[PDB]
Amino acid sequence: FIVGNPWDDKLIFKLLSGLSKPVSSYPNTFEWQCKLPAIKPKTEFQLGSKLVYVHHLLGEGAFAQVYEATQQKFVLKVQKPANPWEFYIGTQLMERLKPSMQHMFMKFYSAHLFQNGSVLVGELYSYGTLLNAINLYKNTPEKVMPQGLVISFAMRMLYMIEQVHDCEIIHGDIKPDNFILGNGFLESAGLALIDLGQSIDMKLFPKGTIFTAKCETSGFQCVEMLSNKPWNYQIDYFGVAATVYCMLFGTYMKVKNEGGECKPEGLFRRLPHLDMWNEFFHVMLNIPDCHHLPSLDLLRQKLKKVFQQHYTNKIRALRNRLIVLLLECKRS
Ligand SMILES: Nc1ncnc2c1ncn2[C@@H]1O[C@H](COP(=O)(O)OP(=O)(O)O)[C@@H](O)[C@H]1O
Ligand SMILES: [Mg+2]
Ligand SMILES: [Mg+2]
Repeated sequence: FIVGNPWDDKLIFKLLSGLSKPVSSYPNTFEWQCKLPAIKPKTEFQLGSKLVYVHHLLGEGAFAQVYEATQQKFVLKVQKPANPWEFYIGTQLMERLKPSMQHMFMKFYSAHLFQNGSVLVGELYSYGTLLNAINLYKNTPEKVMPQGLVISFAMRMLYMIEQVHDCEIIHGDIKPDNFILGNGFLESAGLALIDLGQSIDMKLFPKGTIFTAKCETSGFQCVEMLSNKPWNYQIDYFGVAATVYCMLFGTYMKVKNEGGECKPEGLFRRLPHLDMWNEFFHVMLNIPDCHHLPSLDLLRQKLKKVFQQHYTNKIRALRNRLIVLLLECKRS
């Protein structure tokens, strides 16, 4: 079966409207028949029965604001209009995941839906985005993240979407600012994938459904989109590839085609493990069809071999270097 836009507003309204267990029926869902209250740094406000103290704004995305808060810290994802969809996705993901996996993602504890917006209450990750981390390295002598950390993060990402895809979900927006580092990093274990607002639940579609939308909700395109070919899970493969590209070169990935072979731009000078990375980008960017998705496990093993061959000893020195950079930015 074929579907135009998996992010279409009327489509999501209908998918939610016809759920056996609609978001409105969750025990941790709360509906309110009033406007979204004003939310501001270092200020209290009423969120249902509870009074909530907001600290400072943690970050801003394409659609929403995420603040730190307490009544154990947690976050408030605030969005206009309301986004019950992200809450639905988050709920399903945590249901379908093996409990040992859930630490790689962000739990939503509750959702407060209003007439014109929503507040999603979720888990906190305290040490900024991967995009930010990449920026922190730009302002150092070394300029780029070390290979040990890059290969490490890359493997975790491959592992992450492997778990997500196993739940038959598509993240749909895998990029540097949707990866967060938490305090679990102080003790790749602390890396978390967040922002499920553009995610797709394939279980809500017939077996073998594919999509033809030639672009994302903010202009970005994956490989199949650039060729007007169909796609489902490939969009996440592209996202991971683009993310690792950004860790490697500090800029956003652009692709070219040469003889039916898709590959990222750049002359790849100053790039170590050139053979490993070319094989990585080859497999990630040249997916024949929706039926022949490359083994995420296999990709990660190839990175693991190189990692084990060069960086087992040194990862401790590398993560320390980063934590120092992270703490400096947080206290700032
Ligand atoms: N769990 C979290 N802990 C700390 N900051 C977060 C968390 N989740 C998101 N953020 C910050 O909020 C920003 C926007 O949130 P996100 O979920 O990406 O919404 P959007 O869909 O608008 O991108 C992110 O870029 C990130 O910096
Ligand atoms: Mg985001
Ligand atoms: Mg989003």
